[PDB]
Amino acid sequence: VQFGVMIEKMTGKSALQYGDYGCYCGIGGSHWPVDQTDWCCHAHDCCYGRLEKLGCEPKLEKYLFSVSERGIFCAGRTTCQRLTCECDKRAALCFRRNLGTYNRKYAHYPNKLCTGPTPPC
Ligand SMILES: Cc1c(C(=O)C(N)=O)c2c(OCC(=O)O)cccc2n1Cc1ccccc1C(F)(F)F
Ligand SMILES: [Ca+2]
Ligand SMILES: [Cl-]
Ligand SMILES: [Cl-]
Ligand SMILES: [Cl-]
Ligand SMILES: [Cl-]
Ligand SMILES: [Cl-]
Ligand code: NA
Repeated sequence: VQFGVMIEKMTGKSALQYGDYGCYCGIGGSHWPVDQTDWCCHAHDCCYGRLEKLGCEPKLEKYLFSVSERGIFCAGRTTCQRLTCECDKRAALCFRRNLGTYNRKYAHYPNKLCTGPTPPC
């Protein structure tokens, strides 16, 4: 809900249009990212991994945020909530920054088409 809301506010698209994009947007991921938007998702997965290693549960954490002219402001009772917001913010900004190359053909991309090596974090 929260990340999805952040995606919608920052990109003008439905959350669903990122949730299953390329080889990395959506649960898990493998092989080489298809484009810059997909790289945002690779980085976001790495970000969540770092949070998991710190003892957080970023897949489950609920946080608070606002969007003004100054940008995305993150908040939350716990440090783990705020960290999760920071990973999400970076991803949502990355999506916005790459709207110019977003390609509808990579939404709901068949995972069978993901080829090549898996880049490290
Ligand atoms: C873009 C994205 C994700 C990523 O950024 C990613 N790197 O995989 C993502 C996600 O990533 C965490 C993971 O890969 O384990 C899990 C579920 C939905 C996700 N979505 C889509 C999403 C996000 C919030 C609310 C709804 C949706 C959905 F799936 F409906 F589109
Ligand atoms: Ca992923
Ligand atoms: Cl690329
Ligand atoms: Cl990151
Ligand atoms: Cl707001
Ligand atoms: Cl910002
Ligand atoms: Cl397009
Ligand atoms: Na703390």
